[PDB]
Amino acid sequence: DQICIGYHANNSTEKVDTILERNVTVTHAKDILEKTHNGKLCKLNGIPPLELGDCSIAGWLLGNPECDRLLSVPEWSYIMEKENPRDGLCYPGSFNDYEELKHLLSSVKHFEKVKILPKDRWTQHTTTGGSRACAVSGNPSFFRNMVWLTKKGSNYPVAKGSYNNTSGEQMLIIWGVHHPNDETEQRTLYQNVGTYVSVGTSTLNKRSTPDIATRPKVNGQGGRMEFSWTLLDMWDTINFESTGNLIAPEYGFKISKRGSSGIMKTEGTLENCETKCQTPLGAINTTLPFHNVHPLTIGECPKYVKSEKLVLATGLRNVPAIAGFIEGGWQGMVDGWYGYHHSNDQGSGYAADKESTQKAFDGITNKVNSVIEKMNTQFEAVGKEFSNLERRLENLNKKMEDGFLDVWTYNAELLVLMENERTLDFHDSNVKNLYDKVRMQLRDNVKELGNGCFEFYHKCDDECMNSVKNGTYDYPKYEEES
Amino acid sequence: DQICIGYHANNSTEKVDTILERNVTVTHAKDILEKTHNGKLCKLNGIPPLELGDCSIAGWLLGNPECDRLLSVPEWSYIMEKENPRDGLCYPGSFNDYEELKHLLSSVKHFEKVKILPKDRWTQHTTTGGSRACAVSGNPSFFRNMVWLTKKGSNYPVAKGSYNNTSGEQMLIIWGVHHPNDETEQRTLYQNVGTYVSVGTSTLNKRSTPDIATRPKVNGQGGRMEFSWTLLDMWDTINFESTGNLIAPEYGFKISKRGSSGIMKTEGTLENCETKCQTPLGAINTTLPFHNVHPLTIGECPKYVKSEKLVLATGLRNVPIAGFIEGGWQGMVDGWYGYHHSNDQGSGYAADKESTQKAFDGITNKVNSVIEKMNTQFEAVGKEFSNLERRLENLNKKMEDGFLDVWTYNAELLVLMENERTLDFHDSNVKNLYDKVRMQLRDNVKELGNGCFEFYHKCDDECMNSVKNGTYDYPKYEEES
Amino acid sequence: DQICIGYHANNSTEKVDTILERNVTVTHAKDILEKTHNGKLCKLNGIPPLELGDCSIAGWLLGNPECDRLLSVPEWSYIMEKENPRDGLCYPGSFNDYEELKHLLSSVKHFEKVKILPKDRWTQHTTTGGSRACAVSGNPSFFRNMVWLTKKGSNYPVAKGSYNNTSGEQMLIIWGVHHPNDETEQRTLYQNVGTYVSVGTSTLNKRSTPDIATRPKVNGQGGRMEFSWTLLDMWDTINFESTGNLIAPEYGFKISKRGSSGIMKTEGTLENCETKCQTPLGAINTTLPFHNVHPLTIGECPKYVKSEKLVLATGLRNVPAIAGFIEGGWQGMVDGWYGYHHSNDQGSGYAADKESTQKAFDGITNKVNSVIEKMNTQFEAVGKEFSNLERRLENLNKKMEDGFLDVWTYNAELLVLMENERTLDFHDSNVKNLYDKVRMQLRDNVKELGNGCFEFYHKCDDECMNSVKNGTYDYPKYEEES
Amino acid sequence: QVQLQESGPGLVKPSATLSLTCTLSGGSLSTHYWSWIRQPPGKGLEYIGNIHYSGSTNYNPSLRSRVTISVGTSKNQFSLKLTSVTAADTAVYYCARDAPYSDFLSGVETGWFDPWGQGTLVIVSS
Amino acid sequence: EIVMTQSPATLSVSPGERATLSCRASQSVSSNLAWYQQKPGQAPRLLIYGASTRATGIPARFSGSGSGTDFTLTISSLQSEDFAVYSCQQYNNWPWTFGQGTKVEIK
Ligand SMILES: *[C@@H]1O[C@H](CO[C@@H]2O[C@@H](C)[C@@H](O)[C@@H](O)[C@@H]2O)[C@@H](O[C@@H]2O[C@H](CO)[C@@H](O)[C@H](O)[C@H]2NC(C)=O)[C@H](O)[C@H]1NC(C)=O
Ligand SMILES: *[C@@H]1O[C@H](CO[C@@H]2O[C@@H](C)[C@@H](O)[C@@H](O)[C@@H]2O)[C@@H](O[C@@H]2O[C@H](CO)[C@@H](O)[C@H](O)[C@H]2NC(C)=O)[C@H](O)[C@H]1NC(C)=O
Ligand SMILES: *[C@@H]1O[C@H](CO[C@@H]2O[C@@H](C)[C@@H](O)[C@@H](O)[C@@H]2O)[C@@H](O[C@@H]2O[C@H](CO)[C@@H](O)[C@H](O)[C@H]2NC(C)=O)[C@H](O)[C@H]1NC(C)=O
Ligand SMILES: *[C@@H]1O[C@H](CO)[C@@H](O)[C@H](O)[C@H]1NC(C)=O
Ligand SMILES: *[C@@H]1O[C@H](CO)[C@@H](O)[C@H](O)[C@H]1NC(C)=O
Ligand SMILES: *[C@@H]1O[C@H](CO)[C@@H](O)[C@H](O)[C@H]1NC(C)=O
Ligand SMILES: *[C@@H]1O[C@H](CO)[C@@H](O)[C@H](O)[C@H]1NC(C)=O
Ligand SMILES: *[C@@H]1O[C@H](CO)[C@@H](O)[C@H](O)[C@H]1NC(C)=O
Ligand SMILES: *[C@@H]1O[C@H](CO)[C@@H](O)[C@H](O)[C@H]1NC(C)=O
Ligand SMILES: *[C@@H]1O[C@H](CO)[C@@H](O)[C@H](O)[C@H]1NC(C)=O
Ligand SMILES: *[C@@H]1O[C@H](CO)[C@@H](O)[C@H](O)[C@H]1NC(C)=O
Ligand SMILES: *[C@@H]1O[C@H](CO)[C@@H](O)[C@H](O)[C@H]1NC(C)=O
Ligand SMILES: *[C@@H]1O[C@H](CO)[C@@H](O)[C@H](O)[C@H]1NC(C)=O
Repeated sequence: DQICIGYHANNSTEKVDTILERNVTVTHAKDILEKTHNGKLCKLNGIPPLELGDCSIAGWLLGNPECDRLLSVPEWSYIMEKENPRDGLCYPGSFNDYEELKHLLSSVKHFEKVKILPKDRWTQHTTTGGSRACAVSGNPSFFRNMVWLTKKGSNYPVAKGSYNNTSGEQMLIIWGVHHPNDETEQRTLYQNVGTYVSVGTSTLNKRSTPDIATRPKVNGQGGRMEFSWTLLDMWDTINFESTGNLIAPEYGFKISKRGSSGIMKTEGTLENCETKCQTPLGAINTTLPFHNVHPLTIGECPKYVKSEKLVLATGLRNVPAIAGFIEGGWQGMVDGWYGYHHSNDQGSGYAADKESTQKAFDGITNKVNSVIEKMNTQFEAVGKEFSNLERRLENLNKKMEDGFLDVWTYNAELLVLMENERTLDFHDSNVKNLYDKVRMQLRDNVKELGNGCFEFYHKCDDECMNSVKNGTYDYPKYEEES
Repeated sequence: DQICIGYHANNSTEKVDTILERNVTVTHAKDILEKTHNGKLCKLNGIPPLELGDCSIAGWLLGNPECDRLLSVPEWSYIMEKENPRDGLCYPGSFNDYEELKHLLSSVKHFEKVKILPKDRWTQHTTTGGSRACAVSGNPSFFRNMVWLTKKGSNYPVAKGSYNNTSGEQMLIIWGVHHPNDETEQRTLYQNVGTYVSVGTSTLNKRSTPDIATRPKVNGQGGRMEFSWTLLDMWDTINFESTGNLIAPEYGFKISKRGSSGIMKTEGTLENCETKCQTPLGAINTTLPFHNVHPLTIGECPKYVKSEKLVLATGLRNVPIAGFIEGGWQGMVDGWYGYHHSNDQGSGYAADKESTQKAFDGITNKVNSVIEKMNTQFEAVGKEFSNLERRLENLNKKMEDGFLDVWTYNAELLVLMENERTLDFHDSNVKNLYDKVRMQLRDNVKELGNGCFEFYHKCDDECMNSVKNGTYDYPKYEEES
Repeated sequence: DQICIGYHANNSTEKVDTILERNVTVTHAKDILEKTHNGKLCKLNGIPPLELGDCSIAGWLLGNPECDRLLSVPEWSYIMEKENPRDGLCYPGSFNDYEELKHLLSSVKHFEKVKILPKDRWTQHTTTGGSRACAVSGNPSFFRNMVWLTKKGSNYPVAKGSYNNTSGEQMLIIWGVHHPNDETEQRTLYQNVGTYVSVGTSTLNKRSTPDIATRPKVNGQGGRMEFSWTLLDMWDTINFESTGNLIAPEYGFKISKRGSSGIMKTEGTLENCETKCQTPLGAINTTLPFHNVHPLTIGECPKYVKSEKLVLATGLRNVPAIAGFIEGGWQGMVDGWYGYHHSNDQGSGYAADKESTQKAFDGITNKVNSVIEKMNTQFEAVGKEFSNLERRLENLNKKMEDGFLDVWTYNAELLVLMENERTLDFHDSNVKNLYDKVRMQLRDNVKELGNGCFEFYHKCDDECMNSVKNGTYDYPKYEEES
Repeated sequence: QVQLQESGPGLVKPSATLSLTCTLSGGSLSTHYWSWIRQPPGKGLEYIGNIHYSGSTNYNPSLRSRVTISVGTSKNQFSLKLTSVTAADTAVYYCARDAPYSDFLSGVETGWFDPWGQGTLVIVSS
Repeated sequence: EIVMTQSPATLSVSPGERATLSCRASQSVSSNLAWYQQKPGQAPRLLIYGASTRATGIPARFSGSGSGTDFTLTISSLQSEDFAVYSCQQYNNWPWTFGQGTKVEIK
């Protein structure tokens, strides 16, 4: 008697925006923006972070006596540095090219501490000096990986030593220069005043002299230590020479892994969980192309965007029996998106048009996958350190990141809105196409009712309805009863 | 008798491009690119700029005698620095980390000049030196915020002084070193030759010695003064010590505001107009997402693009007893889509208000999506680089050009893609009325092939004002055929 | 009797991707990604490159004796520097601001070597020094554009000289300082030990003292030469003063062209071909908006993308007689994309609907040109040099370039997929529009057959069908035979 | 501050080894260098040498062949071993702490002794 | 070594009077000289170090100066508690050395 063409509706409250419309309820939707992390600092790729606790990188490498827990450090996946750490240069001072060193340590992971210039090789020098500022259990002490060479007997013979890098890999060497508060200190500790410190390799040629001056006291000391560093290439030799004010390394650091990592600023601790993408706020476990958790993320991560939601429609407008697509609302049809409602002598009921639904389905699936699969995910560390004398460079870096963030956010927002507009138009087109696909086959044997349904002039039984539904209706056989 | 479905046309000459078509005339359009500024340098957010006139930043802060008008400066919204200024380091010299200082002064606005080391504290020294290079009315002079310490009597006692920053905020301190042309000059001014200047704080440890050498004369002098600066953190102390060649600050500068600003390069003056966005060519007053006035703009501004026009169609193609098939209903001024009826009571045009309003709201939302999704933020944009930082300047340029090409390309294609969809949208909407109506009229009408329906049944004003409302009572008209 | 509306199909395997569908086979397509270079290093814009052979920039400008072939270099379009060249600083040393100099030389092209301080002006000095390190045919030698000033007889009078830049353009001046391995060497060569070198201009104020120290030997020598450079602005004067250890320039370099160029790293040679765009792998001759050959390209080039294929559909789905657009496949119609197939008493055959095809054609042409013509092509060199102490900056630069590459690749991939989806949807719409354009005119004088064809009730000959094809069917005259 | 007390036999043979200890009270060795000083009757003081907690030592060049200074494990004691006593070694032996450079720096040479102890007189005889 | 010679062997300076003691080095000791006060029955006490720097716990009546080879110790007004043997120490060489001791006694 009658066959209608219509579409699926359900109880969904999911909403999407489109270019032309806002707050459109749809039957199905896909959220492509990750919003939730787990609140924990996790092992990255199964490898724990280097937890410095209250130590800075300089404190760690020099051997600040309060960083003893870091004297032997296992391979790390990232470094967790507390912002504004306490244990750094206990004996007040400064560290040259510190930001470059922190950057160097990013692509490092494990390194081996190697003794290069054993403390007891320094005969004819006093190697027992220390300071209350670095005291351990009351007793004055010093950086543990460094030797403070001072006068012995009544002399300071030229201090010399060298090291040939036969360790198997490029090595990090740190040394420094003492800068006394006054002349009395300079003479008491080194005998001579007109001193210098000279260090070099096949590429390094650095010579400096102490700057004796009154300075504000820091940690009780009016003096300062200046530290610097180089990388000694494999098979090269580093020479040291001094007539005073030299703080020699005892140890160097052989880089062992040279992998890809970074330094995270965080006050937390390791929670013994695992991730592939770690932000300072917690780990992100997601397969989505975008996230909005935190920009300073270390790992293989989704793009960070400023958006709050990015939701693709995948379904039909959710528009809540004897009418077709014109009115919508077939909540009684749960077989597929597009279909038929037939009524005849044997009975009535809903059926999906499986060919139409599957094609529409595959189309939507491919569209969603294009949006997601075309996004390029790479390992990144993001954060960079700058000194207070590098503000133009720091700002350039910030501007670059803000620039890319606005580009990606804008594109994510419009890609979603433009695609949702096409998705809903696509589905409206597909139901209309069944209406006409069928109308063109039924031709003059039916009456168009104006509501998305066709009335048969001839009697149409369940075998007839099956024939109409899969497109095999035999027009000539039914040119009767009119 | 007859009802037609058609659409609005008018006398518009506005044109748009689409992805498939070029120079398409439309009934309505919106220009989303701002092209006009006012030609003036305006107060920004009600606050005037600092007008340096012919002074450089160094001239201003050191106290070049020709910059007296800048000794006391009220709060400013931006700095107008003339490119290639005249009044700078009158006594020839150089200024270290000058680009970093200019950058620092961007996020500053007002600051207070504070006396830190009063000239008269320098007893046992001569504080009355000067040079013809900085002369005022012939008389030799010097930078007004600086003290040139030279020999007194026959001695140069070690010069010392210090300052504890108890001013209430982080302070800028500038000092320098004199570099003689020769030894005679060094002895005449400082007695000793083996001199040094030492300056420091809890973070600064700077020591240098004069470099005595013959140099080409600049502004008549073969000597040079080297200036440098630091920021003294709140509650820290800066110490100065010298055995000669020290030019001590008398004053330091307390930062007062630390707001968002920038330095503009311009030869103009303040015209006392007001803006929210200022380019070197004039102020921009607009609500549009893009502009093409100038890339070095200070303020909360539209994105700068290289495009010449960005125009969105909002309307229908303007294409001047037939329907949408022929178009041209210039006689219908009620809405975008509508009806034309003719019967025995009368004839005339009417809009389909339901269809027109929905299309209208759609277009409005589309336009707002394009505009509202653009992120507008305050920027200073310009940066200074030294002649030894060419690679960094070039990197900075590349970054800016890169983003500009990305935004221009996207603006151009977003407009073309949207205009193609807009026009397709309107064509779809008028066709949808044709079928919405065809489907309720069904067999009681004849399609004429030109977007009109002829009724078999006589159809009067009440009938026409039923079909137009989507309520044609089909079963009552099944007659007269 | 019958007229059908349908479309073109052919023998084609061109495939495109769309947002909804992958591998649609189309009747026509355009590849907009350039994948092939010619394998050669070409003259750029008709001007040969500067082939340095095994020389470095420092070796070239200083006059390394093994770079004699470069003492009279003609104008170049780009510089070809071998990566890791050998003919560098023969006498071991360092070159300050070397990366800045290499950058400076990018926007230079030709320069003239100008004698500034002739070797024989240095009376009262020995100008015949040299070293086995730079030896030519055994005999000790030195950098040819430099003068090593050493003790004459028993004295080293203060060495002085100057040059006023009256050459006509900004000049590059190189000079250096010798750093002895020990004090014996210092006295043997310069008599005095407490020496300095002082150089200056109206903007340059530099003084430096020798650093005497034991160093690892390089090329047999424990000594080092440190070179530095400045640009002497036109009409300024550079003064030199030394009490020892000065290596004076004999020659300066006058910049002659100052055009845009760059430095390419390559082991190849000039092949005597010509291009407008050159990569290290070969030259690129193309008009397409994107290429995927190499990112370090010098010239006016397409955007580099990470994609493998960017192909726009221009044609119809290629979908291989008595049916219309419903079935498709009119391989017998080669007149245009859209058209008619008619059969009547006089004859039968295919014809294009020229009005419809030309409009669709122009539309597709404009679409393709929009995608290509809106891309901004500018001269670029891309590559930059960084020192080993500038890793944060080198990485910032890399990151910037990678960032832009991901943006352009992503946009290229989606622009192509969105446009291909619209292209095919466009063609389907246009064919249907003929179907309805015709249906609406024929009205009741035809039977719609449901397969994209109409059957006339009235006999319709080869003048009637032409009237239909014209859109001028005179409906009222055919109201008969039904 | 600390007090130092010398202890040991007051009688040594003419061919012998002399051995004296020094005990600290009110403190411990604490990174400082500790010294022994001798005063033969009728003579001025003679410096013998010192020792750091770590075992580093400095001896008067004239007595190197006969002198050992050691600490042990109590961390508040140190001792002097003088070999080949010829009785020219009759003297008052004193222990002392080398003055520290400053409250902040230690473990460095100074050369003046601030805390001294009464001393013990050792007679070498038979 | 550096011989430190004191003179006179004894002073007879009476209570209330200024007492001046001298020390002369065979080699320059710069400013690296200390003075000690020794009494029968007790440990020597440090009075001065660094030629002129007073040791703590020492009254202002004690002062001294000198450089190179020529040094003195001065008691501005001698009290009964100051009758002691005083000595100088050299610490600008190795070994460190001491003078023979100058006794202050009452006339
Ligand atoms: C620094 O050491 C390298 C390496 O020395 C060799 O390998 C060590 C592990 C150890 O076994 C040494 O005894 C070996 O000699 C020196 O480089 C070698 O130099 C010799 C002599 O010219 C040469 O024959 C070898 O092939 C070189 N080996 C390598 C790996 O380069 C280097 O000379 C030493 N540097 C200095 C300043 O002494
Ligand atoms: C530099 O000055 C600060 C501040 O000193 C106080 O505030 C001044 C305005 C004035 O009223 C002074 O007399 C005050 O003492 C010094 O920091 C203070 O140090 C004292 C210990 O001496 C401490 O109790 C206070 O809390 C500190 N105040 C603050 C704000 O931190 C600082 O030590 C001085 N630096 C130098 C080198 O002198
Ligand atoms: C450096 O040389 C310039 C140029 O000198 C002139 O041009 C030369 C090619 C040659 O022909 C000279 O004899 C000429 O005098 C000097 O600049 C000129 O200085 C005079 C003042 O003495 C001035 O009147 C001219 O206008 C200047 N010309 C230009 C082009 O600026 C400059 O002074 C010389 N520098 C030194 C330190 O001597
Ligand atoms: C929506 O329907 C689903 C499945 O039909 C059911 O599980 C769920 O409880 C329903 N929710 C609402 C809000 O109706
Ligand atoms: C869409 O819904 C949100 C609440 O979920 C509301 O805040 C917003 O204003 C709505 N927007 C429109 C255009 O109605
Ligand atoms: C992410 O979540 C899935 C469950 O959806 C879980 O199987 C997987 O282990 C999680 N990943 C990590 C790193 O914990
Ligand atoms: C399609 O429907 C007809 C009628 O029921 C049926 O005979 C046929 O098997 C179905 N599928 C096809 C096309 O084989
Ligand atoms: C169109 O007509 C209006 C009056 O209705 C007039 O104001 C306007 O300027 C005219 N526009 C054009 C382009 O002629
Ligand atoms: C569009 O109009 C502009 C301005 O008159 C003209 O320069 C351009 O060539 C025109 N383009 C086309 C395709 O007609
Ligand atoms: C900017 O334009 C608006 C009208 O759109 C006007 O009301 C406002 O006063 C203008 N502001 C300035 C500074 O010109
Ligand atoms: C396709 O057919 C044309 C003739 O119409 C012929 O020129 C061309 O080579 C053929 N291409 C293929 C792949 O067979
Ligand atoms: C598209 O064709 C290519 C080439 O034959 C093939 O590798 C790819 O898997 C195909 N795509 C899909 C979805 O099958
Ligand atoms: C580039 O290709 C064109 C054909 O499109 C050809 O005529 C020209 O000679 C080619 N140029 C080079 C340098 O290969």
